[PDB]
Formats: sequence, structure tokens, C-alpha cells
Amino acid sequence: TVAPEKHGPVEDMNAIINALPTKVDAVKLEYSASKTNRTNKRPGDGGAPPP
Amino acid sequence: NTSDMTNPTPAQGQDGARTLPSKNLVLPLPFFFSRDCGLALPTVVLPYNEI
Repeated sequence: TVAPEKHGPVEDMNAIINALPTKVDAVKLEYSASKTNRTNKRPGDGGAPPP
Repeated sequence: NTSDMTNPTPAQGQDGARTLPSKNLVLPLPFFFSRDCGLALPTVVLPYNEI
């Protein structure tokens, strides 16, 4: 005659879910590193000026 | 076609047992820039194309 109430499991959530931002900081650092240009846009140049 | 590399040689047990010599041969490459001195590739002018 009443709507059943559903909640979380018996075990606490935090022990399983945990919290450690090392992965996301690693991703952000990798993205910031890749933001700078790493390829060459002057092929067949020889960018050494004459002495 | 040095009259030595194209001369037939029988097996080692026959009268002709000379081995075909190993040496260096040169082949010029006929290209548009190689055909005339007035036509030369401006590598200094082309810093964006790889040849």
C-alpha cells in the first residue's frame, strides 16, 4: 500500500568510491604540455643562418 | 656494357670459369633541373615543400 524506499547499500560509499585527483592533474598537465607546438611548420628549410 | 659484365661465362668446371666482377656503376638522373644549368631548384626560396 506504500511506495518502497530505496537507499544506498549497507557498506559506506566513500570506502569504494575514494577521492584522489592525481589522475585528473596528470591529464591536465599532459594537455598543457601538448598545448605548445611540437611539430615543424618549415620542412625543407635548414634553419641554420649563414655564419 | 663494358664487354666484361655481359660476356657469357660457363660453369666453374668448364673452360670459362671467370667470375663476374663486382664494381660501382653510375646512372645520372635526367630531371628538369638537371637538363639545363639555367633551371635549378630554389631550395632557399622553397622553405615549405619537401622534395
